[PDB]
Amino acid sequence: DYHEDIHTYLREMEVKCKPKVGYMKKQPDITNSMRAILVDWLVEVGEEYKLQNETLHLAVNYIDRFLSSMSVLRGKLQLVGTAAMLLASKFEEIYPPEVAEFVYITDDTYTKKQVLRMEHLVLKVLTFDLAAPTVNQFLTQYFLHQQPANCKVESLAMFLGELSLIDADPYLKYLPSVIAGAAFHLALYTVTGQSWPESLIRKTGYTLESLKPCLMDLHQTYLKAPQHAQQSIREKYKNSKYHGVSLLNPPETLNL
Amino acid sequence: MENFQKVEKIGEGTYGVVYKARNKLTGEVVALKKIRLDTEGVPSTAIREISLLKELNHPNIVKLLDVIHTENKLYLVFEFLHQDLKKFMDASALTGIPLPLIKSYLFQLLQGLAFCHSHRVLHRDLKPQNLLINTEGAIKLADFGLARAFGVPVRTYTHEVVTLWYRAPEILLGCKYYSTAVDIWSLGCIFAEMVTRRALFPGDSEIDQLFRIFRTLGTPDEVVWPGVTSMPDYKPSFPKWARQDFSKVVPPLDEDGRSLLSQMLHYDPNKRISAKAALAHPFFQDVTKPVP
Ligand SMILES: CC(C)c1[nH]nc2c(NCc3ccccc3-c3ccccc3)nc(SC3CCNCC3)nc12
Repeated sequence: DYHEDIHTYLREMEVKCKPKVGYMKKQPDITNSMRAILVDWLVEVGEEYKLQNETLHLAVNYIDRFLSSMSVLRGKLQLVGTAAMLLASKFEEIYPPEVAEFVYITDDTYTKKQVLRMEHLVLKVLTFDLAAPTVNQFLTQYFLHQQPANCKVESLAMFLGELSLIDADPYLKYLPSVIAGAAFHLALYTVTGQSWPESLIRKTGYTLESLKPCLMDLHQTYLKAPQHAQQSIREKYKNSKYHGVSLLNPPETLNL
Repeated sequence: MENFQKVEKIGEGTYGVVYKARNKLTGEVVALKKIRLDTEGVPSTAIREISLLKELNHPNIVKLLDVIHTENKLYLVFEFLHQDLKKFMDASALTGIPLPLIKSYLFQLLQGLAFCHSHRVLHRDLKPQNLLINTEGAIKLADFGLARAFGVPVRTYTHEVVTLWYRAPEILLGCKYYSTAVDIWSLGCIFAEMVTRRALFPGDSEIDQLFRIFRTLGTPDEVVWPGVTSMPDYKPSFPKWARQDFSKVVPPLDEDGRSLLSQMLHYDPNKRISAKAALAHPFFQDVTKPVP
């Protein structure tokens, strides 16, 4: 009964920890493409440092919110991404990587001084509000509603969940809770032909119908994934850990 | 930091120095938590405490009032309380804490903890030294430095969390997973410590702490706690003590207090009582807010 209470709190909070949808148009010197390169790198950084997937989902939330309010020139975009990932590791990790290793993986592009100082600025700009809801926090809850649990479905919905991180357009216009429903349903329909279950229509208030806009963007992403310029998520999701589900065939249609 | 006048150094808790200070313009009395930075940046203790307490506004949870960064200093500005539950129990060692105040204090703690849990926060260091009292008969959870935002369902988090005496058995046995029951265990321990004014399980090693628990509640078996005997740090060599009768464990305590404490110290974490359910227990039918 503290479970239903958390779902409710997260649904309130995911609206307040939301970035401004078209913030990238107001960024004079950076673009969605530059962002999607930085996010794909942070995946590679997650893997080397064996960071949690949540650490990555939080770092992106921090990056997007920071860029919603601060102009960043391209030569500084990797420093925002580095500082956010260090902040997210400090919050979510048992063993956060030390600063001098975040420096190493930038290849001395930036000093310790600069990483530490951007962490202070990032904290300032996010007003220390780092306990943000993520797609993965909704996914893990959705997974308790499987009939029955299926490790191919879990890893596929996670995989799909990560693909949304890369592409600000059109995912930034969807709430984490909604992306995580799209992801869950699409992974389920892909692996078992089953759909968004009743138990979650009650829990979430989300009809299969209401998920349709996001689920059609996420279908496309899924389809066009092997051709996308960012490929670190497909590499990561080949390891046996994730039941190599990035090797599976997207469905052609959803019968929607 | 020019608006605050230091009055005295209060002490040190889970991290940093704490000062009593006065706001020179408003007169307000605060507790300042100083954190020095040297050279990994802002400690994860501070990052978690600040971010979580900003989402934990409750009358039974101490208030974060401001965060200040000056050169190589971080000050968290907090509501002040003149007393902790430990020193209050030391003063009351000979006398006793009046039963209705034991009840008020436990009630309040469960209200504060239920709010934490429903906001996906584990405290993970509940003990009398982190629970603060004022003169109006109010008690409050403090020091969220060792707290954490948890998920549904929980991942594996840090092992050897919680001060030994207040640490739940599923931690000592090295369960991969722990959640909110850990916090209920601690308040179980603190409930009985209010009743008897001595610590229930004062171990000096992890094995001694376990053996104190087993001596009192009985060595658990695959019936009491399904899974226990194949947990990482379970040894089948452990002595089998039978369960001591609670009227001996907490002599002062009525049938309703005993029922609650029992359910707060359930071995199996899945059957151990939640804060919300504990608040609804008959022991709290007749509860008031008396004064120390
Ligand atoms: C940081 C925020 C949450 C806060 N608000 N009030 C606090 C407070 N008041 C208590 C006090 C005041 C004035 C003189 C003495 C004491 C006092 C000192 C020791 C024991 C008992 C009482 N203390 C503490 S620090 C802690 C040290 C380790 N554990 C116990 C208290 N933080 C406070």
